[PDB]
Amino acid sequence: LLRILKETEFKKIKVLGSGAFGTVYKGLWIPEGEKVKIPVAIKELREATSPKANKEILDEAYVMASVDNPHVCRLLGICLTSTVQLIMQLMPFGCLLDYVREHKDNIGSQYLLNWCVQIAKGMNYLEDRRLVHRDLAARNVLVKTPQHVKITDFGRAKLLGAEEKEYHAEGGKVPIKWMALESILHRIYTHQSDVWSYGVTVWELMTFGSKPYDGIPASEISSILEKGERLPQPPICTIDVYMIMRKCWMIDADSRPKFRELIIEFSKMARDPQRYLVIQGDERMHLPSPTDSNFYRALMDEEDMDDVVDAD
Ligand SMILES: CC(C)c1cnc(N2CC(CS(C)(=O)=O)C2)c2cnc(Nc3ccnc(N4CC[C@@H](O)[C@@](C)(F)C4)n3)cc12
Repeated sequence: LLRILKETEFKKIKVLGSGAFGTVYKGLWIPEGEKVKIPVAIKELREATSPKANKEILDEAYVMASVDNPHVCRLLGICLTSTVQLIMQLMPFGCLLDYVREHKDNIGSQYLLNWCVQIAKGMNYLEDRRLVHRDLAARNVLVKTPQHVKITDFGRAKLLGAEEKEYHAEGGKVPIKWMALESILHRIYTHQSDVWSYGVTVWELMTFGSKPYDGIPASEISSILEKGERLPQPPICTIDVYMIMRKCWMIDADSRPKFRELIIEFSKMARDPQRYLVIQGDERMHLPSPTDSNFYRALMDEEDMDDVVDAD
């Protein structure tokens, strides 16, 4: 399932991102001289020689290769040299968090609630595969087209044994502001801690990209959760939507909704989106259609491919 490829059959055209994760490139698969040039995303390990960093990207690659679903990102391939490179699908509109921030004045209720369904469907798929993501957040949801998003970033994902309910984590830097209380306090992750993370993710979307608990330092979060403080109701949210969010943040993990329930409830809501999200000018808001998206690709591909001509 892990397809080990030759690095030399890949051309890096653009740096799409660089950070803790390393570097992500827009790249071309060119296996036969000039005949086929297929766009991929390439994530490259920076700390080539780090035993820990090598463990993290090889665990990521292992989990990401095991997943076949329309709302999750699969690993196409891996290159092993002095470093590791994950070959992944190019997602032309990048991550959903940057997207909702950049396109807020054109995002309608129908797109917001569809994303909620799509992320729940994907999380439900991962649950059925016995995967606890442990890092669900709007930054870890990528946009193939405005109408089609996929969960990614399996760097923290853990595969549970059959009928095993929880994963007990060691020490490490953890995304406190997206974690269930039991995860913060006791390092316990389940499908239900993923449901807490999903609640924060919906909250990120409904606020067009607000940072959770803005200003409050991570160290104060377990304390505010214990006092019953949760993320505020986003202005566009009717109480029915904010109630699903609040249910995802109940102290008792088993009282939190199930991804399969969240699919049924967000789906219901997406059939009458303007009843459940109140957005000004919702009726006259437009985003690139799937065909307009294929165009945008072709436009950007053209200018990128022209920059490879006035270079190399
Ligand atoms: C930084 C990542 C999330 C990223 C950013 N921007 C992209 N763009 C494509 C567009 C320019 S274009 C194509 O129109 O010329 C801006 C990204 C495109 N595709 C991806 N692909 C994937 C596919 C699957 N998984 C990941 N990951 C998961 C692991 C993380 O560490 C990650 C940062 F590598 C993203 N990335 C990412 C784009």
